[PDB]
Amino acid sequence: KGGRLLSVLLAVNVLLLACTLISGGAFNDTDVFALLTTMMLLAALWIVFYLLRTARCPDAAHAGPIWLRGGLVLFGICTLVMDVFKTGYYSSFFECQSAIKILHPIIQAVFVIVQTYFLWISAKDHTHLDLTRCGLMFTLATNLAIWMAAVVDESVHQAQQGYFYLYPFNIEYSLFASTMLYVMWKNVGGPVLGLLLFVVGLAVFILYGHTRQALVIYYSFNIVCLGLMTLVSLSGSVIYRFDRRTLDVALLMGAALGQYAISYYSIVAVVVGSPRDLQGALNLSHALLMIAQHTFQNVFIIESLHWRRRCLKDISLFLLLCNVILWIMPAFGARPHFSNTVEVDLWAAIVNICLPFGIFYRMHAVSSLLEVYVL
Amino acid sequence: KGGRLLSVLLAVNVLLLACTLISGGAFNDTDVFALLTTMMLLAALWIVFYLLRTARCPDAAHAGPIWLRGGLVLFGICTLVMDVFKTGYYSSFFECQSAIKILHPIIQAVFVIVQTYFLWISAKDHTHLDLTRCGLMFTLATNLAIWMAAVVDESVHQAQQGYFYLYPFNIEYSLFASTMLYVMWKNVGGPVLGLLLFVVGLAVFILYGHTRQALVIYYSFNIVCLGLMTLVSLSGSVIYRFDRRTLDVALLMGAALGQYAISYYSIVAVVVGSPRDLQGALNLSHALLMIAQHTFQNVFIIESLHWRRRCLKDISLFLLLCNVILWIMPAFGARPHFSNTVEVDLWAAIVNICLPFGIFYRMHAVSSLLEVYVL
Repeated sequence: KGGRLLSVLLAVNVLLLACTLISGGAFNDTDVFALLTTMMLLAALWIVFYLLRTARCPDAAHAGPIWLRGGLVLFGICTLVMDVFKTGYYSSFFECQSAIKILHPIIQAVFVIVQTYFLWISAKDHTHLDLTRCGLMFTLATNLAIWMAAVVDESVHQAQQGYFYLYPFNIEYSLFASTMLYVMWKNVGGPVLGLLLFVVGLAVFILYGHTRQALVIYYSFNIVCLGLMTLVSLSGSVIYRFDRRTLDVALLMGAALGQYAISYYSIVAVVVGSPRDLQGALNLSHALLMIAQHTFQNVFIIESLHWRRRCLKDISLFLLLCNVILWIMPAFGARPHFSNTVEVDLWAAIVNICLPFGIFYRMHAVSSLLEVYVL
Repeated sequence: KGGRLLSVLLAVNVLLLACTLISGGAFNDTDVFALLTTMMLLAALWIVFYLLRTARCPDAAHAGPIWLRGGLVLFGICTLVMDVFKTGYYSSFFECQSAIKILHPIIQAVFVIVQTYFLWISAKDHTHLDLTRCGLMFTLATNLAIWMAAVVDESVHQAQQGYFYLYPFNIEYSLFASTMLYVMWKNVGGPVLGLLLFVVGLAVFILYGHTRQALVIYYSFNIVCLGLMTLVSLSGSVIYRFDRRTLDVALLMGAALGQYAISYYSIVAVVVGSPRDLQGALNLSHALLMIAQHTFQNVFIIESLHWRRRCLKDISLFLLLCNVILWIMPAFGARPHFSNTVEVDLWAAIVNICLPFGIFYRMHAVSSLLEVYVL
């Protein structure tokens, strides 16, 4: 109402202007970086304004769980490293007069630091409601603009001193910061089975020209990973009948779209291509199990958030480490993986949009499972 | 909760499977039409099941305004004509054994008829909550799947007896049916200035190789069209200070994204191209006025839905016909219009996604303005 409604119009207009200019390169345009820098400083200038204006603010579950801030800080450090490498390679290829190109790393780092500190300190459950509402939503647009900026950049990344140390963790940072700003804007007025999966999950990462068996080892572990989660979550779904947070549900269901799309694109490619090798069947089973475990785990968490009881503790403990080993490969891995052969045929654009949502989903899942385990 | 939550997972899975298969042609795939037909019949089979199961239902502003059903029926008739032309040209080029190609028109027509009648009769503000919730959301997926099917089809339409009578009104039908199903799912448990614009708006449509003045006449009328709306809505915004529905706001703001994106893409193209002719300045002014009038009208409607008073009656009356003449050109016109020259350079894909939202926005606007005028 009023300023609250006006802020969204300001947010979408900044976003829509950015989104149009994000795809400037495909139109056959480096002016996007200048726009990206401009919104970063102004958002940062509001943050530093707020960091001293927060004294005026008569502040006051709702404060935001620890995992949010932890992931925020971690991915902020990752963005710091990313922009350090960026400015390093820019200074290595120092020739063009354009400065916005080298300013974007520095301004991005400054923005990351100030936003991280501000979100860390003020996430706890005021005054200047007109400016703050227009301030938080403007910062929301900046995170989404740089997110879609990075998505396009790595999508077209295919085809000297930076050693191509690309870190898509900035995308994960933008989503983590966006939800943290969202919640603040809303209040303006024997489980040892998972342990064995840690070693084998890391061993294949250490292990990974590839052999036919190497694909099987990677897929078989993944298949038995989701296959176990498909039935323990189903086991958790049937035991809840014995013992019978809007944004949490939206984030859980919403982030699941990332894994749904890649799996659905995988099964479509598998059936259309109709391969005869075991690789196609492995892909089909892996994607189907991914979708099934995602749906069942989502239902389990949604129902949960609304001796004997130790049974549900073990599976939640089991899925806790099982999810973590499922997050290592996306966070640290290769998007054009050898696992997908018929899908890459390049589909990296689909992977870039989708994988961070799965990474986002994993962090929400483990925190939710930990939340009900201690309860 | 429970079946209500399970339905959305069913809806998105059908949608996501469809969305992946919607873009099958670009992957270098007519199996999408078979999938489109399959979900249509099953959704239709639920409708005819519901049309006799509604007797069991103990039914009971919330019933849905008249404009929704009216647009639904109109665009359903348009879809009937479209599929009639489709099956006609298919029977004209009758050679391939594939039947799904010719079945899709007939099944689409049957689905349109049954869905139109069902939405017309049961939109009024039960039993079988498990099936109905999974039924409405399944129908929601079918409308969105065919919407994105049509969007891609006309996007790639560029480059004998059907005479290419393409009717994008099916897209408008899908959005109209989707919101009608959405609201049902939520409740499971001197203004003569506009008159002059009618003639000039139709005259240019009758008038429209083109001349330089022809572009000016088309743009000047559009500029003075929005320019008047930019200040009367502003006039309506300042008089509301003298005299000081969630889904309505979302639809109004959400449908505005269509006109925002094309205008924002226009201004980006205008400034980047930097043309010297009056055409570029006309485009820039037209798009800026579009964005400004959209924002101001949205704010005016949002505030409104929450002698002397005759002043706001006239402007709402003025915008009533002013919006209508602004809906004729998108509903009946050419997407690669001569107005955009630097933008087409082909950007028809952007136009196809965006214009129906403006058409949707216009219908919501006129109904809302009529709603407050009678009040």
